[PDB]
Amino acid sequence: DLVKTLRMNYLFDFYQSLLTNKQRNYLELFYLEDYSLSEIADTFNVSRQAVYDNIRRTGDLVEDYEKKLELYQKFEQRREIYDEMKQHLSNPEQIQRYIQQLEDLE
Amino acid sequence: DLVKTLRMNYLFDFYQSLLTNKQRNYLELFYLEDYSLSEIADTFNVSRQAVYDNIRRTGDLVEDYEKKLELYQKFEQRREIYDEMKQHLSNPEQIQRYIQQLEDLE
Repeated sequence: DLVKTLRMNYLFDFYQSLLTNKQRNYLELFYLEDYSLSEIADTFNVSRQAVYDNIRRTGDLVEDYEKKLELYQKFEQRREIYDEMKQHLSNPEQIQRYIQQLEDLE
Repeated sequence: DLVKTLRMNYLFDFYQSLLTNKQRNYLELFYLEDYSLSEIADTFNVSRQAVYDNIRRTGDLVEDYEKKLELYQKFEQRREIYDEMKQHLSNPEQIQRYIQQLEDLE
């Protein structure tokens, strides 16, 4: 069900501005601050079920944004390309083809 | 206005997937295809006023997405750096600096 993964930290970083303050605060507490559902429920004095549905729904919204905008998938491929380019700084042909790949993934 | 029209044309490809079907179709017709409000209202058999209100909210929404995510601005900055790199393919130190510039953008 809910899993604290690297992916969720990145999706939040990319899409947090698109959320409401309440949606952001639920994900900040759970994923960024590593609170448990019970700790959040006690902080907001709401039921655990309520906390779970709020985090589940908001997480699904962020995944929906990623499917539409693909910012994390594009960032991941660019990061891989930058690392490879940093291994071929002295080869014009390699750099040229990596620039092409950076343009094509857009 | 002209400026809003130009902006909707630059920003549409980056954010159209976030819009509802109605928001997307009305924005396409008004800003990309130059239909009048009455023509759009007749095309979809709806209130000219509802169309005006929808387009007004949508135009503001799209500019707000660019203010928050900067996808068009960043795509164009990356485009310029890629083009600058193409002019220094034999300068290892310079290429390394451009990659640093790109990493600072993300």
